[PDB]
Amino acid sequence: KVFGRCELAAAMKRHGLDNYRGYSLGNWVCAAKFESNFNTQATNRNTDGSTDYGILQINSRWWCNDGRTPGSRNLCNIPCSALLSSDITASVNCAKKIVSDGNGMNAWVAWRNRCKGTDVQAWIRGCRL
Ligand SMILES: [Cl-]
Ligand SMILES: [Cl-]
Ligand SMILES: [Cl-]
Ligand SMILES: [Cl-]
Ligand SMILES: [Cl-]
Ligand SMILES: [Cl-]
Ligand SMILES: [Cl-]
Ligand SMILES: [Cl-]
Ligand SMILES: [Cl-]
Ligand SMILES: [Cl-]
Ligand SMILES: [Cl-]
Ligand SMILES: [Cl-]
Ligand SMILES: [Cl-]
Ligand SMILES: [Cl-]
Ligand SMILES: [Cl-]
Ligand SMILES: [Cl-]
Ligand SMILES: [Cl-]
Ligand code: NA
Repeated sequence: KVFGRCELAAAMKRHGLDNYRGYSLGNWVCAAKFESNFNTQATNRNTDGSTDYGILQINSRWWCNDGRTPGSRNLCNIPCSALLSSDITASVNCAKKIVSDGNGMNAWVAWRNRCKGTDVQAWIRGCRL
């Protein structure tokens, strides 16, 4: 599924991500924009052999099982394929665990490099929310 910007904002809010761990909704929309361009089916292979999955590019080294990441964990207790669904529930629930792991949204390097310190509210501006 490729979400629209305001569509994704609304779905994230429906699932309780708005202001989760203190991160306003625009932070989450910005992260999704640069991780996946709002495409739930996004995947990307890392040099280490892990893979990132879904709208928030959640990595198989720690967070989900794909059967092909030696030595990895599955802390969200899900197949990585669940993170590619048109329904963002699994991605949101796993992101809540990730952002609670101590480093906040710095867990997403693209958030740190492209969203942190910017006008992230622009990502939700104009949306009926
Ligand atoms: Cl939209
Ligand atoms: Cl956009
Ligand atoms: Cl429901
Ligand atoms: Cl918010
Ligand atoms: Cl915001
Ligand atoms: Cl996703
Ligand atoms: Cl990670
Ligand atoms: Cl497992
Ligand atoms: Cl497996
Ligand atoms: Cl594995
Ligand atoms: Cl493979
Ligand atoms: Cl595990
Ligand atoms: Cl599994
Ligand atoms: Cl959804
Ligand atoms: Cl879930
Ligand atoms: Cl924080
Ligand atoms: Cl700031
Ligand atoms: Na894994």
